[PDB]
Amino acid sequence: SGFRKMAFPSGKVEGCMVQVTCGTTTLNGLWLDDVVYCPRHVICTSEDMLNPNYEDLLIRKSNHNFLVQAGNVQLRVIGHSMQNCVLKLKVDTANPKTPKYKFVRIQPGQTFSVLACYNGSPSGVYQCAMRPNFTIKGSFLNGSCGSVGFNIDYDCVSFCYMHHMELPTGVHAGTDLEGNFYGPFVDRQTAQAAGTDTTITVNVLAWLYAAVINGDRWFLNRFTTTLNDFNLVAMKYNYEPLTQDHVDILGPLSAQTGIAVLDMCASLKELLQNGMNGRTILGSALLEDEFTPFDVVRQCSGVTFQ
Amino acid sequence: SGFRKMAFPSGKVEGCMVQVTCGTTTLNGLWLDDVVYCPRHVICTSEDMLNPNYEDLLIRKSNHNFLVQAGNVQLRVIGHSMQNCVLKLKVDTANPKTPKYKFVRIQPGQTFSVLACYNGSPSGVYQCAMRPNFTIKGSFLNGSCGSVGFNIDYDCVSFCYMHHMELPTGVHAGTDLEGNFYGPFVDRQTAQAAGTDTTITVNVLAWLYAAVINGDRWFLNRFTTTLNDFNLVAMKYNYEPLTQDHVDILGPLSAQTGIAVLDMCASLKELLQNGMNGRTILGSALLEDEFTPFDVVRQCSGVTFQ
Ligand SMILES: *C(=N)[C@H](C[C@@H]1CCNC1=O)NC(=O)[C@H](CC1CCCCC1)NC(=O)[C@@H](NC(=O)OCc1ccccc1)[C@@H](C)OC(C)(C)C
Ligand SMILES: *C(=N)[C@H](C[C@@H]1CCNC1=O)NC(=O)[C@H](CC1CCCCC1)NC(=O)[C@@H](NC(=O)OCc1ccccc1)[C@@H](C)OC(C)(C)C
Repeated sequence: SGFRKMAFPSGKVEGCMVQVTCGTTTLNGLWLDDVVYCPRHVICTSEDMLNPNYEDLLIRKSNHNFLVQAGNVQLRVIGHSMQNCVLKLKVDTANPKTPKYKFVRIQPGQTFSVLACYNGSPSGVYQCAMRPNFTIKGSFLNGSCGSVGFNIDYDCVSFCYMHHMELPTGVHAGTDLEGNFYGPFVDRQTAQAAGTDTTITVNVLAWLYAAVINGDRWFLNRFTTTLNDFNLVAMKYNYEPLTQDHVDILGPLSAQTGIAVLDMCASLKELLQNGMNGRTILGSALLEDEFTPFDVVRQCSGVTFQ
Repeated sequence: SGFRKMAFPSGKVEGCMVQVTCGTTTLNGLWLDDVVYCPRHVICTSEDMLNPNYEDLLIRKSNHNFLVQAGNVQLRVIGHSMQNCVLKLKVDTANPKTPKYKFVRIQPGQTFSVLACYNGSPSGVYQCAMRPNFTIKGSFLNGSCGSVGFNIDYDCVSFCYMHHMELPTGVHAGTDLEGNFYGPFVDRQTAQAAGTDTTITVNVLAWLYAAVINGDRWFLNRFTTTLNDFNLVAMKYNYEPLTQDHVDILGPLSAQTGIAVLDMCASLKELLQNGMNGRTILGSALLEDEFTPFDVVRQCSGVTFQ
């Protein structure tokens, strides 16, 4: 028993991190087979950031302008290309530590582990969710760009996030590994802001199921609710609407605990209406929304990875 | 910016995990050089657990009774010995992925990352503290024994914890890597209980410094307090006493923020007296005590590891 913010083991990704240096800018890159992926604003200078035209900027670069360091080893760039907001540097050496991997673009609400890096060197790993406003509440300092977010399924690494920028409220924006930003953000230093966020309802419900699996039942009640009446209360508290698809996904957790999904909804409704009244759930005094139904089942049942 | 429960990258430890099978019992072991470390209750059977005499039990075992699996590879045991509550299986092959490492026994209050494993396969990584009552609030299911807790300093892995048992309140007990339990617990299935826990004062203060580094100042006040008067209020709220050593350790964080340690204490005093009044600190509605002063500096300044 117990329940923790659990990240995936990071070793398969650690063996892919490298340093990419161009001009006066150093950041991280991801080395898979003979290609190194990194944010295209590495080719920007301190005066290009305002409204850069990356196509102009890139046609002006030579291969030898890109300095790629993998440990104590320099890789030579033999080609480059831009795909949306990511730069792809072809190098003459295939990374022998390349895991099995996919690139996937995730939906708001899904979670992933972030391996935070500086100068191609991993610093720490933590669990994140893509927020409904397509930011992530990360932990990132200067030089962290090019750090990736990821999931693992058995032996396959599904990369879903590369870090690009911090927004004025201290939250973070980035792209999938094909260079498409999550959300309306763009990689130029112009006024942008996160947009109003909401709480991921389906995830709060899964975490309440986790609490029941772990012995916390104080928040349950005998009541039930309809989906309509639940969603009417959720809107008032700035919660994402719950759909029938969400209900269906919460099926396995419902059947294992014996608490119908709509009954757990009735319970969350009273938690929103009455607060927690100085009590905690799974060590939290807040309703936690960064565990998906899959995260709960994974941790409360013990799925491993090779 | 941002602040997260950050674990160390786990790859150096992933390459050391193996499966150890003896009779009807499977658990995890730690393979460093030509030795595999694992909990000695692997040699117990379902009827030995009540009051086992491990010396009796072990002299009755042969090397070929221990089945050690490293991936798709069986290792042959060529010797065994018991050191306190850990079993050391000498195998004929040195682990080529052995990182630089130390074994260290930590003090209550120190934090570490846990790589949770089943059947020698890593499942997830998360950050823990050793609680003042020498338990850890882990996340552990059947088969998780032999999972280790660890810190990393540049390139060196300091192993500090191996998992052995869960206690009736759902918290966890284990040993250092030389087999000495943290706390008064023993590895026999007899009535044991955690003992009264306290909040790690020095860590709460460090986390309040983290919040100031990240832009939260709403909890500060103009007041100050003496150490004596602070400790008188801490005892009342079941907080560990703060010593001058603690004050000294909080020096760097004091100097970087410009908030004297005793002023931050005055702030924590009013937080304990008045609660947080529906506000949050670093996304938490509770006073968080599982970050050390070192954790804060590491994450708010970006220390990496090779
Ligand atoms: C990458 N290594 C770096 C990571 C940042 C640094 C601190 N935390 C992080 O996550 N990324 C940047 O520093 C990045 C440089 C790029 C961004 C794209 C365009 C080319 C330069 N800059 C930022 O993240 C800045 N954010 C930003 O410009 O957002 C748009 C904006 C501009 C003006 C006013 C409001 C919003 C950060 C560093 O700047 C602030 C917002 C002050 C943190
Ligand atoms: C290892 N793989 C396993 C990990 C546990 C399982 C669930 N979560 C975990 O962390 N360890 C055990 O299952 C372990 C077996 C050993 C323990 C030492 C002696 C030889 C057998 N057992 C336990 O962790 C049990 N705890 C326990 O016995 O504590 C002492 C006790 C005994 C009776 C009454 C109160 C306290 C667990 C599995 O049992 C309970 C407490 C019911 C969870």
